[PDB]
Amino acid sequence: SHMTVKYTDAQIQRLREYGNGTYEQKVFEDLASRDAAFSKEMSVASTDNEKKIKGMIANPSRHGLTQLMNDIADALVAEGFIEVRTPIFISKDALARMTITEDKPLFKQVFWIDEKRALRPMLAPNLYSVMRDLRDHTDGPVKIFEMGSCFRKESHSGMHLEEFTMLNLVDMGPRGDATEVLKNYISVVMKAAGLPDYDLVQEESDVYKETIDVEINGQEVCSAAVGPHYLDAAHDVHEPWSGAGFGLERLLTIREKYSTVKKGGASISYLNGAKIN
Amino acid sequence: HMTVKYTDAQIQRLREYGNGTYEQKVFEDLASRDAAFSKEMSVASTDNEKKIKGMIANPSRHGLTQLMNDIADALVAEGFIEVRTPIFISKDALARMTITEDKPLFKQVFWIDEKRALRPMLAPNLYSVMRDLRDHTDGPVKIFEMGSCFRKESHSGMHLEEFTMLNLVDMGPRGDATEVLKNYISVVMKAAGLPDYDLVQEESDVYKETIDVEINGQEVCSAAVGPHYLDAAHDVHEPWSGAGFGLERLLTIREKYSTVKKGGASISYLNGAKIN
Repeated sequence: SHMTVKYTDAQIQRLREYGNGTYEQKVFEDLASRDAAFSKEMSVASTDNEKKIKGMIANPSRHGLTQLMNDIADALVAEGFIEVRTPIFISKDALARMTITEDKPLFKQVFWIDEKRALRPMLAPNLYSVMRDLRDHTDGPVKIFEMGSCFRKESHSGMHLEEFTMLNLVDMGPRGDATEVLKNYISVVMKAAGLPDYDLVQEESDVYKETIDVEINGQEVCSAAVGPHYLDAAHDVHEPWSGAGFGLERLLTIREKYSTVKKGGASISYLNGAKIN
Repeated sequence: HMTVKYTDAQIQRLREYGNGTYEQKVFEDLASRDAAFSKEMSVASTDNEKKIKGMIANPSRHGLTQLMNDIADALVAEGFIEVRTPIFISKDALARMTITEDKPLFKQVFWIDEKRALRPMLAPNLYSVMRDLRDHTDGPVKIFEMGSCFRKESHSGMHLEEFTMLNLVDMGPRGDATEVLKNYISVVMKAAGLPDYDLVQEESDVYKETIDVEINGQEVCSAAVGPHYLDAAHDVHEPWSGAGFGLERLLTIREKYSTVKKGGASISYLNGAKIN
C-alpha cells in the first residue's frame, strides 16, 4: 500500500509538548520507520526547545503576545483609532442587556465574581458604553479599539483557552461603503500581526447587515460585521457601525507555527512557544 | 484671616471633571469661595471636553498601555525577560504563600470556584516561573510581568479593585542584591517619567532588607531583598531582589490626576478625561 502509517495520537501529543513542527503530516512505510523517526523528532524537539529558552535568557525581548498587541495597536492608532481600556468586571445588568440571560447557553460560560458582577466573556458590553459616550462629544466617526483578557468556562464551550486576549475595533458612523471600510481595517490588523495572506468570507446576515469572517488555511481568525445589530437599541446606539474581533493568541500561534494554542499566550508552563518545565 | 476651604462635597464635584489642586485653595469669605467654585467648575468642564475632542483629533495609545511599554522596553534592554502568566491561580498556590483562611489577606481574594481564584498578587506565578528558569541557566534569572491583579475593596483600603501591578525580580544576582535592586528601581522610575523620588531602606525579619519608594509622601514602590521564609516552600534557596509597582498610581502621580480612577481601565474615564 505504501506510506500508510502516521504518528499515533499519543505520539503527536508527546511531540507537540516540546516541539512546534508539523508532525501530523508525516507518513511512513511501516511501524519501524515511524518509531525510528519518532525517536529522532522527540530528541530534536526537546533539544530545540532547550536552545530557545537559553536564547531568551541570553537575549530577552518583549513577550510575543505583548509584541503582537503593540504592533497591531500602533497600526490602528495610525488609522485614527483611539485605544481604550475597560475593566475586566462587568455587571449582571450589562450581561442582561446583551441578552446574556439563563437558558441562553452562553450564560453557563460566564465566570461570576459575586451576585452582581462577573468576568467579561467579550469586549462588547464595555465597548457599547464607550461608543455611545463618545458620540456625545463628536459628530464624526467614533473609532476605538481595546485589547484585553476575556474569560469563558472551558467545560461549556470548548475553546481550549479559558483566559484569552481579544482585540475588538469599532468604527461607529455612517459610511458610503462600510464593507470596504471593514476590509481595510482587517487588512490593517492582519498585516500588522505579520499575516498578510488570508482568506475573506463575506455573507449576508440575519442579525447583522453583513458578516465577514477571516480564514487562514480553514482556521477561524477573525469575525467581523457591519451594523446595525438588534442589540444597538438596548445600548442607545442608533447609527451604522462596523467592527471586527480578533483572537490574539490564535493569531500568534498561526504566525509562529506553534503546535498548540497554549504556548504563545499567558502561561506558567510555556514562554514564547517554549516549555520551561 | 482666610480659613474658608471648599467642602469635601465641593472637592468631589471639582475632581469629577477636573484635575486641579482644589484641596489647597483657601478663601477670605464664603462668597469668594462659591464664586471661585463656579469658576473652577466651568474651567474644569471646558478643559475636560477639549481633551476628549483633542484625543479624537489625534488618537494615541492608552496612557496606561503607553506607560507599560515605556517601562517594559527599559527592563528588556537591561536584560529582563517579560513573562505573562494566567490571571487564575490555584488555592494551593495561595496556601503556599500562607494566604490561608486565618489571615485577613484571605478575605480579599476573589474566588472563581472551589480551587481557583483571581490573583491578588503576581508573586505566586513568578515564584513558579523564576524557579523553572533556574533549571536552564547558571546566572541571574531576571523576569518581570505587568498585569491586572484583583482584591476586594471592603477589606483592603484600596480604591481600585482591579489594578495593574509591575513585579520584577532578579534571582541570584552577580551582584550585590541591594545594589542591583536600586538600579532596577531607577530604571523603572526613569522610564516611567518619575526620576525624582525618595528611597529609604528598612530592616526586616521576613526579608533580608526592604526598600520603599515614595513621591511626596505617597508609597510608589515596595521592594525587598530575599531570601524570604516562603522561598523554600517554592523551592527557592538563593538570594534575590525584587520590586513591585502600582502602575495606575504611577500614571496618576506623573499626570497629576485628582483621583486614581482616571488613568487606568474605566468606562467613565479615558486618559484622565471623563467621557460621560
